Amino acid sequence: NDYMVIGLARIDDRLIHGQVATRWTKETNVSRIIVVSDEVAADTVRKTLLTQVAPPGVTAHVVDVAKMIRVYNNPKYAGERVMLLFTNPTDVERLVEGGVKITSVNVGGMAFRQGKTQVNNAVSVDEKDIEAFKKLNARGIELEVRKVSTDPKLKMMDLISKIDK
Repeated sequence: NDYMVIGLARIDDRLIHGQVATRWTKETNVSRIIVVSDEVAADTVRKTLLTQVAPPGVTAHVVDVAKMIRVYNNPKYAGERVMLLFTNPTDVERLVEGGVKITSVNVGGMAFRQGKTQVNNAVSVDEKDIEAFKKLNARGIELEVRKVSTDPKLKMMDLISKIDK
């Protein structure tokens, strides 16, 4: 707990897109952004582009779930405010199981796909994504769905309760 401070946890299969990362970085007062994804970490070309387009004064990093747990286990970032970028809530539950502390998770956006159910204008969930959200809620973790901080916040459970029931 007296280690890194999670300023915010945003889920988005697009990582950085539009001014979403720019606006959220200034509002979240974040000077560091870490991306957790094994598929992206295996793409050296995408990593170069994300690192070369990192907002001014903001550093973007790319690590895998196993390495992210070790970076957090280093008090070198104690107090430091870092934003976590995920592509699926499954990777969030894995960090929690490793003893990572998360008080709330924010759903930024999820590319829709066949076989999935649309819960929001750009948020899709599969039976696997829903299962991860229910476990986080069972742990007392808050789940909020919102595209921009200027948009009304909706509860992930409420959206899934009107679909799943």
